[PDB]
Amino acid sequence: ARRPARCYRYQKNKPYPKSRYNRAVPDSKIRIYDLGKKKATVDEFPLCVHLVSNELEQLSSEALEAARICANKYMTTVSGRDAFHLRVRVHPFHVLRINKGMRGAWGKPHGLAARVDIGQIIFSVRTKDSNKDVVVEGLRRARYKFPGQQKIILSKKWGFTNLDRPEYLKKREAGEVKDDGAFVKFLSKKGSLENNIREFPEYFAA
Amino acid sequence: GKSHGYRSRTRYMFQRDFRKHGAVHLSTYLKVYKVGDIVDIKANGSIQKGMPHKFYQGKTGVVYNVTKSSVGVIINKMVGNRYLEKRLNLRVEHIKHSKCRQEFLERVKANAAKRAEAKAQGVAVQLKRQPAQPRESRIVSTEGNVPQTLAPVPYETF
Amino acid sequence: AKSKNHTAHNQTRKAHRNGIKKPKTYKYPSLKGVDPKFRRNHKHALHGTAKALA
Amino acid sequence: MAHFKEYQVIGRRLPTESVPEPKLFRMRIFASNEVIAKSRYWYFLQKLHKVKKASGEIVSINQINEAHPTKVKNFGVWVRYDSRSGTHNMYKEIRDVSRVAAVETLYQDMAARHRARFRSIHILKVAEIEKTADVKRQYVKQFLTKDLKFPLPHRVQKSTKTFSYKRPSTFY
Amino acid sequence: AQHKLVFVVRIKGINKIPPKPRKVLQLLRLTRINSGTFVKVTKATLELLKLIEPY
RNA sequence: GGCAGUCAAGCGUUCAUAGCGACAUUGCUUUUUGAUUCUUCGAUGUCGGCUCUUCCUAUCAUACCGAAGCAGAAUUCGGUAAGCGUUGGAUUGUUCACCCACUAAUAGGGAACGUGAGCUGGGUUUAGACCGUCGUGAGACAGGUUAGUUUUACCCUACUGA
RNA sequence: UGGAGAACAGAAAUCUCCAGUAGAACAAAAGGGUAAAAGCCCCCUUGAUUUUGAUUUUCAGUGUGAAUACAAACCAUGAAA
RNA sequence: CCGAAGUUUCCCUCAGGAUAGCAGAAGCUCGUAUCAGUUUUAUGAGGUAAAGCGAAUGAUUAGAGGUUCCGGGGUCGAAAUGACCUUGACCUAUUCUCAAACUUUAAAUAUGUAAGAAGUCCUUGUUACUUAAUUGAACGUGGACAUUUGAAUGAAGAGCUUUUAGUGGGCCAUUUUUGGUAAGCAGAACUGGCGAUGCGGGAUGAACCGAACGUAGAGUUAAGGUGCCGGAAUACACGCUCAUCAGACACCACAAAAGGUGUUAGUUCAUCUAGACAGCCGGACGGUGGCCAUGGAAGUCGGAAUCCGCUAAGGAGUGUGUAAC
RNA sequence: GGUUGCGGCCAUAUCUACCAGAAAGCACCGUUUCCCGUCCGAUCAACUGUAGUUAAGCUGGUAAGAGCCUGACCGAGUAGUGUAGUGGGUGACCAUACGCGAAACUCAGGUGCUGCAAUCU
Ligand SMILES: [K+]
Ligand SMILES: [K+]
Ligand SMILES: [K+]
Ligand SMILES: [K+]
Ligand SMILES: [K+]
Ligand SMILES: [K+]
Ligand SMILES: [K+]
Ligand SMILES: [K+]
Ligand SMILES: [K+]
Ligand SMILES: [K+]
Ligand SMILES: [K+]
Ligand SMILES: [K+]
Ligand SMILES: [K+]
Ligand SMILES: [K+]
Ligand SMILES: [K+]
Ligand SMILES: [K+]
Ligand SMILES: [Mg+2]
Ligand SMILES: [Mg+2]
Ligand SMILES: [Mg+2]
Ligand SMILES: [Mg+2]
Ligand SMILES: [Mg+2]
Ligand SMILES: [Mg+2]
Ligand SMILES: [Mg+2]
Ligand SMILES: [Mg+2]
Ligand SMILES: [Mg+2]
Ligand SMILES: [Mg+2]
Ligand SMILES: [Mg+2]
Ligand SMILES: [Mg+2]
Ligand SMILES: [Mg+2]
Ligand SMILES: [Mg+2]
Ligand SMILES: [Mg+2]
Ligand SMILES: [Mg+2]
Ligand SMILES: [Mg+2]
Ligand SMILES: [Mg+2]
Ligand SMILES: [Mg+2]
Ligand SMILES: [Mg+2]
Ligand SMILES: [Mg+2]
Ligand SMILES: [Mg+2]
Ligand SMILES: [Mg+2]
Ligand SMILES: [Mg+2]
Ligand SMILES: [Mg+2]
Ligand SMILES: [Mg+2]
Ligand SMILES: [Mg+2]
Ligand SMILES: [Mg+2]
Ligand SMILES: [Mg+2]
Ligand SMILES: [Mg+2]
Ligand SMILES: [Mg+2]
Ligand SMILES: [Mg+2]
Ligand SMILES: [Mg+2]
Ligand SMILES: [Mg+2]
Ligand SMILES: [Mg+2]
Ligand SMILES: [Mg+2]
Ligand SMILES: [Mg+2]
Ligand SMILES: [Mg+2]
Repeated sequence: ARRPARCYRYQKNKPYPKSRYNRAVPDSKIRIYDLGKKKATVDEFPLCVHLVSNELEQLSSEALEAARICANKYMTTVSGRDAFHLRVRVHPFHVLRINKGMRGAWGKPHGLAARVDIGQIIFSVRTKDSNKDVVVEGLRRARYKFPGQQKIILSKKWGFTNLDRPEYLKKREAGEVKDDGAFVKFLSKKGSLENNIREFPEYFAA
Repeated sequence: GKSHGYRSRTRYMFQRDFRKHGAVHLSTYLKVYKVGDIVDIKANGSIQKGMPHKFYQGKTGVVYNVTKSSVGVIINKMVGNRYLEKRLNLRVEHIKHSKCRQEFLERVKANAAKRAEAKAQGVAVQLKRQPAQPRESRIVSTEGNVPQTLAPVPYETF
Repeated sequence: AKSKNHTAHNQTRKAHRNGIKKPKTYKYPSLKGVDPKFRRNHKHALHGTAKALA
Repeated sequence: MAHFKEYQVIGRRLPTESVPEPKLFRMRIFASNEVIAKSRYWYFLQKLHKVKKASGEIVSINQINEAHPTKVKNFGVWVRYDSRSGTHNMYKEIRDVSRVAAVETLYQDMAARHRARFRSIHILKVAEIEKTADVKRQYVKQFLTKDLKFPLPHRVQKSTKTFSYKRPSTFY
Repeated sequence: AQHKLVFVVRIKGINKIPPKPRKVLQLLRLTRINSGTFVKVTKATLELLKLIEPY
């Protein structure tokens, strides 16, 4: 086996990123952070649900992948692969060391871990509001892969935007929003007037 | 092994300010130092000559000597259980007049006026400064200012 | 065998027993390190002031 | 805390030259004395407004007595408190003769049932439930039935002496 | 009017006091448990009372 | 190192959970070995076996039960249970291992890695000697080999009897 | 460094224009510093000199090393400061 | 009676010395200064915590648009600085996430200086220095200003000297902190302690809490306690908890993930006096054949759902289902 | 007010794109004997203010401009942090008490000021 995760649970050390000083570090177990219908437009999926850390701790790259796979699989079976967009919101940048007497004890790189705070979002899922119960379950299943306490929170915001659901709607009823692939661009009342009128024709027209 | 060269640990201390690199402005060179003047030491990293050791960064002392490019400053350095007098030879680019003294002299002047004014007017004046005092009594009306009741708010998530 | 390497534990307490004495100031400090050209003249100036209050 | 009083506390930011008459803010604070009441006032003002005791002043502190201290009232009480895990809102109901008696009970309750200490609790609102239909809690409702009577079975009289020369009766 | 005078009592004994509050306590002539003095309130004295609040 | 959980993607004809179980993740234990160097260097006799007692349970057998992918028979998973047993041998100093055999069963461990004024002394680990490698040599080897003194109780307690 | 141009000539030769806050260089580690320069090229030179003191770092406020600012000379360079 | 050190620098130095420090003694010069392990006002310095990355460097997830006088897959295309469909590259606007040896910004705590008679102002002497100079510079003469003389609090006297002892293994706690899976482990920072120290408390215990000690008397308390051991309420009050391993006071003498229709409170949705939820009770068919399939379909070895009956009542419909209205 | 020479502070002064500019100044611009310097009178040197020109430089103005600057009880008394408890929590960590207190963000405003000398409808 690998060393048990209890050995690397808490944030005891300063961040030890991969760097010019710390060259020969192994690859992360988690490579994919975006799953489901990642191409989906902002208007497609209003409901956002979050898995949120309630603990100052470290999560291994192996737990993030295992939790990803669990949550994805469940959501695709019960609702289908295009019913949600799942984003993993933590990247394991902190390298864990392992020694392997106490003369010359500075360790070698062992694996990677993500340092999470209290209140920090670990996973996010956007869906249609029909699909709340499914997403909440898939995130519930993921929780068993991580150490510590996580909470499952229904967001007041529209999808992955930073706008409360009514706010976003008013800005879309006006011409103040335009699609930019998966995300969105907002009209500012600032900058050149000419270039704004190129980018946001439906505003002004009113 | 360990390393304790003359500029060890100065990486940030002798950096120029952001967007303030390059030539020293001329006012630095037109300031006039006189023996007894109180100066603050702050190394300009662009002028490698005449440079104070990092210990003196942020220390204030008295000019004791004036030469072509430079001033001698006296600083009191704590060594062990006592202060030794140190004498530094600094180029003027690393020095500036302490405004502490500039604003004390304005008070000596102002006190002199007040004291003269007091004798001729023929009364008696307080020249010591006082610490900030307890507030005196005061009536606060509610005319167009009726008190507005606040309550603690419930917990919300965001 | 191995021992302790360094500490400043207890050193400020030792320093404050006989206090940290400020260095003591005089009217008339040493003209020591003062520019020699200035000093050489200043002798000549002080000479004349004596031969004048006489 | 202790046996509670209720205080009006009124404060304001100190006058500037620019703003010579700042807006007055008022709170009702349950606390066992004035010194604590003033401390709570700042504790709450600083959560709401940009102000702090250093930059502010208390203009008034007045004890508010109960209007009808021997009328039995049903109080609703809204509370925020911190658990070990999180933070929760709660509505509870309390039947008493005063707001001050209701709050004493509230604090004792939250300690008993949720292990929430005084530091962990905010009383959001306390209000007399005017009509009996609006009481929402079975543990209060049962004291509002018509011609309520009940016995107290199994009475235990405390003895002064160590020995008793007859077996006691628990009758009433 | 804000109060002009405080009375101060020392409430803690003389062991395990840090240096800064220990000096302040000596400056207010409070060198023994239950000794007390009057202090004229000003910003200069209020900031002393902050330092020695636990004692 | 050892033992046990949680989740459940899969396996299991079909069927996640009879029996299992990936990716993860929470623990317990001190019968492994490390890490450390606190105690002992005016000395706590240093491997193993033999003898003998007692204790733990994480139960191999035996009692009474629940479950099954339990027809029967055989078996497997689990509970209360340590009351009662748990062996004879070939090779090795062995601990460990391995095989033959019997058996209801040949479970695992602790007690100063129980137990040397209880034995023994095969191993190791003084001084003799041989070999191999190493070393110019004296000599070295947690490499092999052979030979090598095992002391005292009559005191106190404990225990057994008087 | 990039762009756009010029026989052989191409991803890379040399020439030209435009952009270019330094993304270059500055012997040698790393950090700091530097743009009509501290970089690049050119001209002239020997202050890499003489006489001894004071001062800063390390510090015992000893030595050694290294460095700073003057003095008295004699020089270099520059139209000069 | 006073009262330490385990620290600094050097040493064939690391179980030792010298050196500085801490300590005692002797005093000496004076007599309320100069002061100060402190605040205040004024004025500096700093690149840690936090923050930032649609800001530089470096790391990093995702699409979107754009462009190759060129990278490549698909296929027309004489060939094309061609024609397009598609994958890397590159550019533009965005997006998720980071840094002990990154940073525009930037605390808190800690830290330098000042807060006057050795001052301030006026006047005009000396010089070989300096000036174009009768200019300056430095030091003076004479004159003027004195207690509200220039913030606060304190001051047990202040200042100065000689000489010499012991020590130069440390260790612990809170907070900051490095190595290490961790350690009653190793190593630093600031303070307080133990060592050198009894006393009350924590049963017990170097270091925790309280509090530091001449000999006695009285009173009151700290920390901790008040069923009994044991001095002190089997006090008062509101609740919670029943354990066929209950629980019971910091340091501290451990328990987790995960679970429970045990019990208590609570949050948010839902139903409900037009009658719910249970339970007993009847019926649960008719019908534009609406509509597929003709081994059957007025639902089944596979279903894409859709009309119509008297009515307080429904539906092309499952628990076995002849293959069947 | 404009302009020049020399400046102070060194973006409110920079950058991008456009437009305007009387007078004077400044500028571009003409010339190669002389001093002088170049591969090259392009730069640098000299000579003439004569032949020409506001085209550029320069100055100002415009821009829901980029950047920069100022302020805000904007965010936020948030993050962080000094001090305290025989506070909570198995822990990780957290709350409270007496203090100090950001950065991003958002919004509003702004976009060179000025000294010495000379000169000009
Ligand atoms: K978890
Ligand atoms: K040693
Ligand atoms: K050592
Ligand atoms: K040992
Ligand atoms: K020994
Ligand atoms: K047998
Ligand atoms: K023999
Ligand atoms: K030296
Ligand atoms: K920032
Ligand atoms: K960045
Ligand atoms: K000594
Ligand atoms: K010594
Ligand atoms: K003690
Ligand atoms: K004790
Ligand atoms: K006390
Ligand atoms: K007892
Ligand atoms: Mg293990
Ligand atoms: Mg570490
Ligand atoms: Mg180093
Ligand atoms: Mg040099
Ligand atoms: Mg030592
Ligand atoms: Mg060393
Ligand atoms: Mg002995
Ligand atoms: Mg013996
Ligand atoms: Mg023995
Ligand atoms: Mg058992
Ligand atoms: Mg053992
Ligand atoms: Mg043994
Ligand atoms: Mg023996
Ligand atoms: Mg033995
Ligand atoms: Mg024995
Ligand atoms: Mg033998
Ligand atoms: Mg032998
Ligand atoms: Mg006998
Ligand atoms: Mg020296
Ligand atoms: Mg050296
Ligand atoms: Mg003493
Ligand atoms: Mg030597
Ligand atoms: Mg010894
Ligand atoms: Mg930093
Ligand atoms: Mg630093
Ligand atoms: Mg940080
Ligand atoms: Mg510091
Ligand atoms: Mg000695
Ligand atoms: Mg030593
Ligand atoms: Mg020793
Ligand atoms: Mg040790
Ligand atoms: Mg000792
Ligand atoms: Mg105990
Ligand atoms: Mg008693
Ligand atoms: Mg739980
Ligand atoms: Mg020309
Ligand atoms: Mg024009
Ligand atoms: Mg304490």
